[PDB]
Amino acid sequence: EFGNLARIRHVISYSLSPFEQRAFPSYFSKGIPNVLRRTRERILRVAPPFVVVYLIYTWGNQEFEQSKRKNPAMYE
Amino acid sequence: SVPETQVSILDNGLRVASEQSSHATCTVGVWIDAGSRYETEKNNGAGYFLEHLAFKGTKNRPGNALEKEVESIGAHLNAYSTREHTAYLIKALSKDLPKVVELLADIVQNSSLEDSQIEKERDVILREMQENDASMQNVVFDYLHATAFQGTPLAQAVEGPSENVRRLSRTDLTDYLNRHYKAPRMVLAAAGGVEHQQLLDLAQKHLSSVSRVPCRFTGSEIRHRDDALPLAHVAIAVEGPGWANPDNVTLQVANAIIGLCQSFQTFNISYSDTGLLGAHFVCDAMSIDDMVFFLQGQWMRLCTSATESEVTRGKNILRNALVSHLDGTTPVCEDIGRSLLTYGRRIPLAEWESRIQEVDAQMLRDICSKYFYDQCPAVAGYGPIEQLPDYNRIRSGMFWL
Repeated sequence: EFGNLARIRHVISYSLSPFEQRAFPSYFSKGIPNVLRRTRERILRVAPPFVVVYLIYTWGNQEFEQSKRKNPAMYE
Repeated sequence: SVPETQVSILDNGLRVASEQSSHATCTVGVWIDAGSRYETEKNNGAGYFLEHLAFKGTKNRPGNALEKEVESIGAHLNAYSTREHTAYLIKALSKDLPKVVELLADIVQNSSLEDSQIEKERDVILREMQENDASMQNVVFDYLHATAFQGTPLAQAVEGPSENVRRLSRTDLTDYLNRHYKAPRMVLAAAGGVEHQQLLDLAQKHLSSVSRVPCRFTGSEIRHRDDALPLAHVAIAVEGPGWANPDNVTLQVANAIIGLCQSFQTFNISYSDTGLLGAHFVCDAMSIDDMVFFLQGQWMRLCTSATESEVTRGKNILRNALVSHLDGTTPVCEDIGRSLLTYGRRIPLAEWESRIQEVDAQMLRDICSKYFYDQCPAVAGYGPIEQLPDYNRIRSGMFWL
């Protein structure tokens, strides 16, 4: 429990009371930049698998349709 | 039947106050309305370093010959500095009353700051600070002042940061000396076997040369976690009323009610229309949270439910403690100097007794609800303070559902 969790030394920690600080300081001021900062650092790891899922899904659909398409030579 | 404190004023504005008594030894002091609150972060240790330099010789009495004089009559020489006041006081015999006053005159004006001494006192001050960190409760109360008065001149310590200490020069000191040592901001206080007319004549003879010319409580917390220390010191405070607000007396009675941690002390530190009212406790890590819970309950209790008898206890307790008359000369005068600097007058003990006896339980819980209930505290912890609760738990403990 608390008190026996870990041993740190000389780490001072300042803080403020909730009612003494604005609720969403610079929210959209820096929030947007940060969210955008974040998306950059992760978009190349996340997005291209889902991009090729979209290509495979479309491909499958279209291929399936063509498959269902009647052979011109069929029954002729 | 306590003798009244008689106050006179010179042209300079130096109020010469004295309270005669039978005791044949006296405590003559000079108080000055100058502390770390009047410093502007470029001279943050000027009062402390001048307090070190003030006994190392003057122009008329060069060097240790000065202190040879205060050895010659067997007198004792003391000085202290707070965030708002500076005091230079001498305990001596009655018959040595003139020369002592003359000595005090040199200490406030005509003082000499030797460059040689400046380096020696810098090493003294630097080293002491380098070892001052040892005193935890001083570290915790400095942390409490810093986090409670963030961005104001009341956050900065009396000693100042080592930085300034190293970076200080005679001229700077000279400034602080020539700026914050004005005659209207000075009280010559005497207690014990002194005559007021003789002391007034001595103040007219010497010391007649002294030249004549808000704060915001940031409720927050500072925690210095260092797990190698054996014990933890935690101080929790709220904003105090100030010197001139009479409900201080009622708050003192509340402190007398409180009086689980190895050491539990309540404080009501007052500055000019501000202050810190709270509790400091020093405890083992594995008890800290329980202490806090205990402490908050008491406070809340007083604000919520307080009986008549305990109030009487506090009234009486405060009474005896407030009793300072003939407690000691040093105390007596200290009270004269602080009373003339803060209230502008010496409040007699009969007025204190009247303000104590008008306090009942209803106005005590009203004033405690005004100052303790649903208030944002300042928290300062030092030591193994991991189990010390964070700000939401303390803030939620500042009220009851």
